[PDB]
Amino acid sequence: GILSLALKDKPALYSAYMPFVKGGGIFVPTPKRYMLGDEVFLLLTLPDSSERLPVAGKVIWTTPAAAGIGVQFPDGPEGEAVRNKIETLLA
Repeated sequence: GILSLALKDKPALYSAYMPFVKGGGIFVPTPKRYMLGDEVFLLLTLPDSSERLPVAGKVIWTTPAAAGIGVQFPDGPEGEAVRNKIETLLA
């Protein structure tokens, strides 16, 4: 299914965001069984706007508990927009 994450404030976004992942990435809490390598339809709400950012991400890792997955943003212009919006907010 669609995966959603809403970040409440900048500290939360800072804790979630993984700038070291190529293309940018984010940790997303979920108990759902995503497998490594799967494509994931993520809807991200950032603290500064009601607007949901859709991203076709890739599962790059999983953690148990919260339980969740690391999601890598796509390398091209689709990914860079979400990456840029996050970086602007964290500046």
